[PDB]
Amino acid sequence: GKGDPKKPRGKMSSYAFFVQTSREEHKKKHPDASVNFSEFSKKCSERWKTMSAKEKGKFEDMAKADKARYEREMKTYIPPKGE
Repeated sequence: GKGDPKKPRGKMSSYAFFVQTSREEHKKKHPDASVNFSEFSKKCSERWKTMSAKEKGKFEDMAKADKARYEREMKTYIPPKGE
């Protein structure tokens, strides 16, 4: 219960960006994992912290690009009067 309609969720970091990328790649051979985000990322992490800043570099650029989208989305969010 932490995902309101169209509401952002804190621009992902460079690692998390590589995880969502590892996810799609893991979706190619993990029907039983289901990825409950408590057993998968643990694995991607061991697959990210290993790469070089070069690879994690373009991902740093992506997370940075998302950083701009996060601020650009607030220009249309604004919830109602709480109720």
